[PDB]
Amino acid sequence: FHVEGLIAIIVFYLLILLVGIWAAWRTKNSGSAEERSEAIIVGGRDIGLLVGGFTMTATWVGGGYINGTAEAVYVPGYGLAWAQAPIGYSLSLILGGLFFAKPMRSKGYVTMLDPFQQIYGKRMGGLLFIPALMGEMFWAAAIFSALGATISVIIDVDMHISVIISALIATLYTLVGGLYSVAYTDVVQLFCIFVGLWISVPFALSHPAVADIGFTAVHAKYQKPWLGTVDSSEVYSWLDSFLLLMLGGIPWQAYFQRVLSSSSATYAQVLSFLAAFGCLVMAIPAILIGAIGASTDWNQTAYGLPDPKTTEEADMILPIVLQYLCPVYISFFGLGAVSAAVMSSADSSILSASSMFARNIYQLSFRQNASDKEIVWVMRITVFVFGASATAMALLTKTVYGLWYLSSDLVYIVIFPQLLCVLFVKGTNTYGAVAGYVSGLFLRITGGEPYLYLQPLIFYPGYYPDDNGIYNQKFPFKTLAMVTSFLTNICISYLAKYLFESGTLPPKLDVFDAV
Amino acid sequence: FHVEGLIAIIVFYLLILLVGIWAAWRTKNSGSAEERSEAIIVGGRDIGLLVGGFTMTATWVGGGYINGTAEAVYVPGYGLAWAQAPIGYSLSLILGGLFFAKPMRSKGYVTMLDPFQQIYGKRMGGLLFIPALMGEMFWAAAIFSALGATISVIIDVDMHISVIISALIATLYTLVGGLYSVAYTDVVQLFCIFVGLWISVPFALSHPAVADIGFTAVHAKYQKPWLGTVDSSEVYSWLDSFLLLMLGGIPWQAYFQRVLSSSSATYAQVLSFLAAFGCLVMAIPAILIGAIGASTDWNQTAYGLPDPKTTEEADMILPIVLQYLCPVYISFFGLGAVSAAVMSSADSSILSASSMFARNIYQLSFRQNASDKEIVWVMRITVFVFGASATAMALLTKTVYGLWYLSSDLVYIVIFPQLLCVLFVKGTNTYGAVAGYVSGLFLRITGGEPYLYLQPLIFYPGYYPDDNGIYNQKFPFKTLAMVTSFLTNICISYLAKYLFESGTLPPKLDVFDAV
Ligand SMILES: CCCCCCCCCCC(CCCCCCCCCC)(CO[C@@H]1O[C@H](CO)[C@@H](O[C@H]2O[C@H](CO)[C@@H](O)[C@H](O)[C@H]2O)[C@H](O)[C@H]1O)CO[C@@H]1O[C@H](CO)[C@@H](O[C@H]2O[C@H](CO)[C@@H](O)[C@H](O)[C@H]2O)[C@H](O)[C@H]1O
Ligand SMILES: CCCCCCCCCCC(CCCCCCCCCC)(CO[C@@H]1O[C@H](CO)[C@@H](O[C@H]2O[C@H](CO)[C@@H](O)[C@H](O)[C@H]2O)[C@H](O)[C@H]1O)CO[C@@H]1O[C@H](CO)[C@@H](O[C@H]2O[C@H](CO)[C@@H](O)[C@H](O)[C@H]2O)[C@H](O)[C@H]1O
Ligand SMILES: *[C@@H]1O[C@H](CO)[C@@H](O[C@@H]2O[C@H](CO)[C@@H](O[C@@H]3O[C@H](CO)[C@@H](O)[C@H](O)[C@@H]3O)[C@H](O)[C@H]2NC(C)=O)[C@H](O)[C@H]1NC(C)=O
Ligand SMILES: *[C@@H]1O[C@H](CO)[C@@H](O[C@@H]2O[C@H](CO)[C@@H](O[C@@H]3O[C@H](CO)[C@@H](O)[C@H](O)[C@@H]3O)[C@H](O)[C@H]2NC(C)=O)[C@H](O)[C@H]1NC(C)=O
Ligand SMILES: CC(C)CCC[C@@H](C)[C@H]1CC[C@H]2[C@@H]3CC=C4C[C@@H](OC(=O)CCC(=O)O)CC[C@]4(C)[C@H]3CC[C@]12C
Ligand SMILES: CC(C)CCC[C@@H](C)[C@H]1CC[C@H]2[C@@H]3CC=C4C[C@@H](OC(=O)CCC(=O)O)CC[C@]4(C)[C@H]3CC[C@]12C
Ligand SMILES: C[N+]1(C)CCO[C@@](O)(c2ccc(-c3ccc([C@@]4(O)C[N+](C)(C)CCO4)cc3)cc2)C1
Ligand SMILES: C[N+]1(C)CCO[C@@](O)(c2ccc(-c3ccc([C@@]4(O)C[N+](C)(C)CCO4)cc3)cc2)C1
Repeated sequence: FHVEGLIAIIVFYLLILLVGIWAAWRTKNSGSAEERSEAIIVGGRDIGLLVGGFTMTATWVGGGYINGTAEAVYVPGYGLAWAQAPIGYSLSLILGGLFFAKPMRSKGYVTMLDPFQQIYGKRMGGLLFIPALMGEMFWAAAIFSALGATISVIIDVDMHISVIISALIATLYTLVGGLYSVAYTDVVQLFCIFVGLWISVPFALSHPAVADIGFTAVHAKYQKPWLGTVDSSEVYSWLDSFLLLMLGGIPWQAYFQRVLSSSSATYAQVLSFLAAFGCLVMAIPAILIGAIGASTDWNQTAYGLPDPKTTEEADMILPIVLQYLCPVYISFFGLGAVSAAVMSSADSSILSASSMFARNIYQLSFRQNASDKEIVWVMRITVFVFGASATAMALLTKTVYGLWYLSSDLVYIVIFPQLLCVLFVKGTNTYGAVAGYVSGLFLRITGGEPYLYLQPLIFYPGYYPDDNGIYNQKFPFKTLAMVTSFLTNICISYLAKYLFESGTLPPKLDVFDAV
Repeated sequence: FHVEGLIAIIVFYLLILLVGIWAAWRTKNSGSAEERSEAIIVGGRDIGLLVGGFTMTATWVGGGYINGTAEAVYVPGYGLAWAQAPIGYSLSLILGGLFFAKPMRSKGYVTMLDPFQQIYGKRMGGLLFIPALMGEMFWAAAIFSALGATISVIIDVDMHISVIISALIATLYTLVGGLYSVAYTDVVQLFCIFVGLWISVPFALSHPAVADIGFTAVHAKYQKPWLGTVDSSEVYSWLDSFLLLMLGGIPWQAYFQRVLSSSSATYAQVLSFLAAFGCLVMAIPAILIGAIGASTDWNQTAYGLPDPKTTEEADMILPIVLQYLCPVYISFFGLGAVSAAVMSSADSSILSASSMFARNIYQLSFRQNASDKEIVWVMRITVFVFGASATAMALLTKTVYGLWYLSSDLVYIVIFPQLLCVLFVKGTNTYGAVAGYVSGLFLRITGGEPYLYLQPLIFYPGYYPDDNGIYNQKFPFKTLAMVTSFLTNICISYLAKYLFESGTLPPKLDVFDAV
């Protein structure tokens, strides 16, 4: 059982819990006494540059970002060219810092939905809250499932117990404390994941069993080369994936909660670049470990004859190299690193979802008149209930990954064009917003779901048949949908504004405010 | 001749020159119009945290810090344990940030010597200026010589031409601009050295000729192991070297010019830690390259049979691996990295020396009444003349390295105890300062000079005979001298204060101000 590993894990958990408790103690004079909700939600709009950069780049890298890259590098047929997580995340952060998040700090805003609830109606603000909430919960569930799998592989510990303990730790953090506590925990977690991941590269590379990883990047050894060039017949799919990972990670409440906490705007502008650099630095060891796993031969290690690819467990290729190609005291460090990244991403996501709901649904839509104590108690109970819901989804269900992918898709397709319209273009009244949202949502769900083999419905050129024969798509409908939403929103909003201006349609049926 | 390399070098030089010119253009409204000297010297006391950290950690790493570490790792009999540059620099920065540089920013100060000229007399302020000036010039000369050797090895270019061009570039930077221009150049130079050094590690490691670098760390292959454990009979020397590199890099005008430019004190406090982290990150590839050079066999590479150790050119072990174990387009990148680090350290040192002199010797000691234009012209001519002097010393002399070591020693032994006394303890009048400085200086020069085989004079236990038979020392006299200076300064200052207080010695002979 290696009781030393369990003791180290529990004392590390207690140490980060003590850090969170100290942060909660420190967070007692943030602002005056009648803005407790706003204070706990946005940290009092006062953090340092380094602390913000560290907490944000710890938020983005959360274990799934490591495992997906490692698996994509390792699994034959994907290669390195199909592991678009590093470049996608880095360029998404760079684009966000360049274009967005400067106006967000320019105005006095609390969450992502505040501009939306200000421009459109309260109904529209409550309606756009569903996709982002679903995406954040699904992401947290997937991250928790990945952590459970890693724990179960590393030590003979039940997945349920590990995920329950880690999630309870996350709720005990983000319930007793808010943004301050979560950022102070993420600062330590960043260093934990760095010292864990970057220290296991020389250990694995110098293994006698492993071959020359440079020879396999252009030649074949035990399998197809791990570089993985993309064929010309699938360039559209690669561009679609790049666009999704480039423009679908920017309209996330985790990003906007951290930008709307710096004392100024240039602080957040350079925070984005620091986060991108940290994301690249974190992605490098994952790529290296994936390459090591791809360019090594089993039947000489403690694993045995059947490779991970045949046994269909390549989703956890990282904690398999970290276990069978490194000593025990390096394996425990890497497990701690993965757990710390998972905890950081999970707590950040759950706090962002709670911050979105317990304000933009409760005090601006349902109870416009409520005491600060009531709202803070709603805050504290909402963090717990949403964490419990994410835990139940992660533990009692097995289709979490595909649902998470679909939820991220939906978040991108819905929020990003609407965020672009509300932040950059003028006009963009709710009359066109409803039509754009409906069109994008229905076009995406009719675009085809190939993971859960649910329904292809509308056929697009390419007609790719999977194992079940369900027709898969090739056209970039995942981004055609976003562009369709953008143009239809602009056109319909301007048409409504022009028709109202000319008086051709009677103002009697003006349901919303566009006169 | 590889004209592509020369073209790349000259266009890189022109690019950084354009960056410096743009910085000089930007630095035109720093403060009001009657503080031109103070503005050009301390950057207007307004820089960002990231810019300050980057410029400072680029200042510390300057090519010599790389070559010395690589040579110490490579040369047999030294090993890794005797390469105390990384830990020494990092802990010096950490100690500085913790203890010093908070009071420096607390008071309104311009250079290191301002507290000294304020507490002691103008004569004492002018007297302590000599050692730091000599140390900075000697360091710049050594760095320039190292760059010349690297250029001469990489390309068939005369050393004189390369050092002249690089030094002229440095003067053209720090003459047209001050702290702002030097920091804006160092920011780009940091990224240049990073992308140069850290990109040549996988290229050299994957060489067919090189052996397993992990096997040679505890075993012997072609030579003694490159780890290099320190014998128990030389522990005192190791502790002496560690103390020198730990407490002798803190009282340097390069450090205090960069701390006395941030808008606050916590900015500099965390700037020190950022600099230490950057220094460690820069030191890692140097250690790796030294290990690669130590654990590789010639007679299979383009070099030939005689190893660098036998030919006695191990001082440039880094640009030898970078040349014969990497392709041409990686060798040029590494050469650019080394040149950028050299330029950063040289320009920082020359600007610090000019800032010290042209203020604390000229406007507070000689011409108390002078126009701002006169002082700025003195600034601009002093930068050029000191750069030319450093260039002449680096080019026309061959004993630069040992003189630089002795100058750093002297700077440590003299400044650091006096800085400690003036910054921390009370009393410490000039009456004891004179005695402490004289005692430390004479004790150090009588402690023995083993490099230039000049004079051992006073014998200390150990009686180590070198090739010439000159007795070398073992006792930690290099730190005994500093502790002797500290205690004698404290004791003599307090004795003078007590004697003045009691009236036992008549106040007629009170030369200085201690009544
Ligand atoms: C500046 C930055 C880089 C610095 C380091 C550069 C060099 C890296 C060296 C890597 C290194 C140390 C680990 C990393 C330390 C440094 C971490 C630094 C982190 C921070 C940067 C890898 O050695 C490690 O341990 C095992 C070897 O010991 C090896 O395999 C083992 O464990 C697997 C898992 O449990 C598992 O499959 C199985 O048990 C093994 O297969 C592991 O895969 C490996 O991780 C080198 O160790 C060298 O490897 C030698 C065999 O080549 C090894 O045996 C040699 O000596 C023996 C007598 O001592 C002698 O009897 C042997 O005959 C001789 O061969 C020695 O240990 C050592 O000489
Ligand atoms: C992080 C940013 C930087 C990344 C840089 C990545 C590229 C680095 C260079 C690529 C590289 C490292 C791979 C590293 C993997 C991990 C990378 C990612 C890590 C981070 C995620 C692998 O290159 C592989 O090496 C093979 C040999 O092992 C070689 O030949 C194989 O395929 C052939 C058909 O193509 C086939 O005919 C052949 O039979 C195969 O054997 C191929 O080039 C290739 O397969 C090293 O190769 C570089 O070039 C030379 C060999 O080409 C190598 O030696 C040569 O040049 C010396 C100097 O001039 C000089 O002595 C000699 O001319 C010669 O000895 C260099 O020393 C090395 O530097
Ligand atoms: C992959 O794993 C297989 C496991 O079967 C390795 O097979 C090895 O084959 C050699 C050659 O026959 C065996 O050596 C001799 O085997 C006999 C039994 O037939 C034994 O009595 C002798 O004492 C001697 O060991 C070897 O045992 C066998 N390995 C094992 C574990 O039994 C094979 O080499 C591996 N590598 C590949 C296929 O690349
Ligand atoms: C270190 O360098 C020496 C260079 O002399 C290497 O010596 C090599 O020795 C082999 C074995 O004799 C030579 O192979 C044969 O040499 C004869 C000449 O005696 C030649 O006519 C044959 O065609 C064949 O090449 C080899 O040439 C020779 N190397 C050279 C460059 O001449 C030695 O192997 C190297 N490595 C060590 C000592 O570990
Ligand atoms: C996260 C990714 C998208 C960006 C950061 C990593 C890349 C900059 C690295 C990762 C792996 C590297 C590759 C690994 C191996 C090789 C083979 C190497 O050798 C050959 O192709 C054979 C000919 C030769 O040796 O020159 C050339 C560099 C290349 C393509 C490397 C180019 C740079 C790559 C793509
Ligand atoms: C700049 C320095 C002072 C600090 C940063 C680098 C060190 C943390 C690294 C550099 C080289 C490393 C060493 C390189 C090789 C080895 C051999 C390695 O294997 C053995 O000693 C044999 C037994 C075994 O394999 O466990 C153990 C780790 C060790 C000492 C490493 C320990 C960590 C070291 C000292
Ligand atoms: C080939 N697979 C293994 C199957 C699915 O396609 C993939 O290429 C893929 C595509 C997108 C993702 C993805 C993951 C997370 C997110 C996310 O919502 C998560 N964050 C919010 C954490 C940051 C980025 O946005 C978006 C896209 C993951 C895997 C990976
Ligand atoms: C064994 N050798 C090769 C011979 C001399 O002893 C060494 O260990 C050694 C000792 C100290 C140094 C040293 C170099 C620079 C400095 C410096 O003045 C330079 N900076 C101001 C740049 C930072 C540190 O302080 C101090 C000590 C260099 C080499 C190296």
